[PDB]
Amino acid sequence: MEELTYRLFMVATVGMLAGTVFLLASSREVKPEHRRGVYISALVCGIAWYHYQKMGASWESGSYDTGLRYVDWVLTVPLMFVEVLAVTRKGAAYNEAVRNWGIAATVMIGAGYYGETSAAGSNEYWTGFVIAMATYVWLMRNLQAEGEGLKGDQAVAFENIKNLILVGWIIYPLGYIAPVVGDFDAIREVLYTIADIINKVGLGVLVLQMARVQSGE
Repeated sequence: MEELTYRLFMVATVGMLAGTVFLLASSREVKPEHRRGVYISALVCGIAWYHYQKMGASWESGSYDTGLRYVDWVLTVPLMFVEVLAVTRKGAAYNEAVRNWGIAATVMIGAGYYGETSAAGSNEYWTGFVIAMATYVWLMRNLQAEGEGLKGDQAVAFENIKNLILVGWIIYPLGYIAPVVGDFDAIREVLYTIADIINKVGLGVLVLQMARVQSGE
């Protein structure tokens, strides 16, 4: 399970880079005014590629830095909301949501980190959990409302974006709670790694699909 975790970091590294280059190369098949979300999606995969290389080396060396994961999340999670907003909004409405959802996502990861760097089951741990969980629910409710008014092919394409996040992100708070119910540290690293590949590359592909639909594809 220590070796497995290392192999998975290497598979994630290669998966994230594959997603980055796929999304950059596919960006040309979409019209310029719909490319923003695809570019941001590739940036998310590229940041994760860089971090998974660091997590792999950090793991190998011993003294694994559990903070690398949170540095990756605090950058990529706000950007993942932004890449969705890039295909649902434009102009002032987009900039408003980028700031508001972006700060909320940053607070969620920050509260999580506050709790993570505490003794498990401690007061600090539960404070982090509750603030992050409240912000998570607020963001998922914002995402649900973002679909209202969409029609036909864009409604279907957004439903897929929305449901990948709604279903795919549940593992993160579940992993956080795990250690209070028992000893789950090793499995949590493995599941988070698999989750990050699916969530980051998957969301980029679905945002690309939305931009394709918006481009008349």
